[PDB]
Amino acid sequence: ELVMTQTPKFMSTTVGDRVSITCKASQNVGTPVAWYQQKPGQSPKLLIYSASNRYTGVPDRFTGSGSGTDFTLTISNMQSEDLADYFCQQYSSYPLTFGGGTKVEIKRTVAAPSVFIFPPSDEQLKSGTASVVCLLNNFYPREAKVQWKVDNALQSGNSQESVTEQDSKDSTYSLSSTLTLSKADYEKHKVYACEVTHQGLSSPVTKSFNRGE
Amino acid sequence: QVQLLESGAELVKPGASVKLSCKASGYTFTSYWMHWVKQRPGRGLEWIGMIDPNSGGTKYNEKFKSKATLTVDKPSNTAYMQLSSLTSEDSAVYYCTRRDMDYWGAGTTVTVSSASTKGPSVFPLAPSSKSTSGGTAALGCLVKDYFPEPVTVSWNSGALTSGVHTFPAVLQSSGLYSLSSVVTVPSSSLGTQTYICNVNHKPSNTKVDKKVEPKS
Repeated sequence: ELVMTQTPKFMSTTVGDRVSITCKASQNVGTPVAWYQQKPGQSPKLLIYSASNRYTGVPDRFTGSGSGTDFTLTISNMQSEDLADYFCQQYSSYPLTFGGGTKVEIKRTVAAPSVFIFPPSDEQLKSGTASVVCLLNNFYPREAKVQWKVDNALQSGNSQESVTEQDSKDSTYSLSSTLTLSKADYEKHKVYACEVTHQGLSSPVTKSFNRGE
Repeated sequence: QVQLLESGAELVKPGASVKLSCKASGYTFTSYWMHWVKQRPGRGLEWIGMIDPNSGGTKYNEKFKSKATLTVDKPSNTAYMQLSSLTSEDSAVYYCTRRDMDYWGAGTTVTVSSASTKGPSVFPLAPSSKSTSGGTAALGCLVKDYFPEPVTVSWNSGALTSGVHTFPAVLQSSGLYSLSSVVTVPSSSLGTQTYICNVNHKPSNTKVDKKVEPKS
């Protein structure tokens, strides 16, 4: 169907560096090639068309090129807000085809996380369940370890976590971990702690509470 | 402003059929063709087909020739796409975009499952001395035990966006989802500003507004 092989699948660049993505046509597309930028949670956005034309508003940092079968998208002074997934597209013949996509991630300076912990709400407790939330805000690199400790005993099998996409402004990440117990088990302990380990910390950071108010 | 607004059932049973819609505004609906694109989270984009809101002419992708059926409604300036014999592989996000793909809608999420929907419970993550940092305080809402995704979360009706982190939902062993939405605000105005998370889960008709207050 005239496939567009797009490389690389992933890229890690620093602000100001030059990035280039390539799409090689399976057949041959004169110049009907476009590029879209898809920021986290957003829908694709037209960046380039006709292989080298830039849609309105699109900054000069983005330049397209190539003809026949090989096409490239180049982003010069890489900015933070340029982090996203990029897709090339062939619209010379039907069916319209899209390249596989390239995820452009930003490399930045090390930033330790700020750690917060939230005891379960009274509304939840009255419902028979207790969830404790540990927040790791704005850190870099994304790798981080969270360990739940109740009365100084390491927990296992009772927590879930998710990490945000990279932030388009400060290129950091944030993480949320939830320790869920039954209101019964939660009442058999007094010290709930969240122990955090990360590259920006010289040793484990612990945030905890007892059960006041 | 040119605007494409998609909408439709986000939870549908396997083997069933669902009709998605795209309401266009800000331009002559009948003067531009409409495309429908498919996207599976973290995966690539696929062109489903297109239609001429003027004639009714349709051009489909051989792949979805038998899965989708596009149509339009001139009076309401809206295009529709119906998917039949749904299977787990039809679960994805669907977009509608103008002929020149210069304008795209926000997209509609479809989850093909025989499991029944479940609305979330919304609990406050109250600001306190344990959620304080450099003069700032983190607070938020815990949205737990809902099916299927997605659940939209806004703060103060969209007036509060800075410092907001609405985390990807996690899957609990029970098969239900949970997610947290947090925000960092000034510690000095905790006594004068009001923070409310607005949670919406369409499949369960859930619409909640939970005011988050300091732990006292």
